[PDB]
Amino acid sequence: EVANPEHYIKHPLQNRWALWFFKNDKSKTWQANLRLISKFDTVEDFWALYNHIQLSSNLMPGCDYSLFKDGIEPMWEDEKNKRGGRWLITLNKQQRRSDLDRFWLETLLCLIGESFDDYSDDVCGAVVNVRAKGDKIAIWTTECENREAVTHIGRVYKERLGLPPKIVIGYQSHADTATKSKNRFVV
Ligand SMILES: Nc1nc2c(c(=O)[nH]1)[n+](CCOc1ccc(Cl)cc1)cn2[C@@H]1O[C@H](COP(=O)(O)O)[C@@H](O)[C@H]1O
Repeated sequence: EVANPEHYIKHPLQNRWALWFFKNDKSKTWQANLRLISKFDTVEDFWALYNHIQLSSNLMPGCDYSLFKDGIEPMWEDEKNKRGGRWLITLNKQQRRSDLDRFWLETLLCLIGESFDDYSDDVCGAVVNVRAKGDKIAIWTTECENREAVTHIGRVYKERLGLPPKIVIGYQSHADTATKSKNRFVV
């Protein structure tokens, strides 16, 4: 005697996600600048958020977005990131105009739609940095010594983003980033 779910239920996502924002303030500690915007666990709710926030290309330089699974904080020191690393896409000044927004939207959809299939549990999140010197986008994974997981994710990422074979992307452990400056893997 009941209604048909398809007609009126929001479409759940595999995971709940947290969207964070960062504004540089020089007088403050790094960690103090990282504020949580909101969380969502449906398709409908993702788009309400995406649709009401500024596109990455219109942020002041020194601002960032990040999307992490609920319960994983967007920093190396989190339990689920500390042994991890990221696949880094360094864009140039010209690509802010032509790729920044589409690569980030693509990255958002890779996360929420679990595009990494059997390895979607190694994915922690992603970070788009808006920077005068070059914009960066990266996907964070949980364990940098899981060769098969890491490289699979890289290969799917590169392909979902449409990057040609001649553009090489690197994977670096957060441990190295935190204490040096070195690619563990390329793709
Ligand atoms: N303790 C500590 N510090 C960090 C961390 C960290 O995870 N844990 N992250 C990495 C996380 O970034 C985020 C930025 C914006 C958001 Cl929405 C979420 C994460 C950067 N930092 C600090 O930023 C500096 C410049 O960073 P980058 O050139 O990479 O921008 C970096 O050298 C370091 O001092």
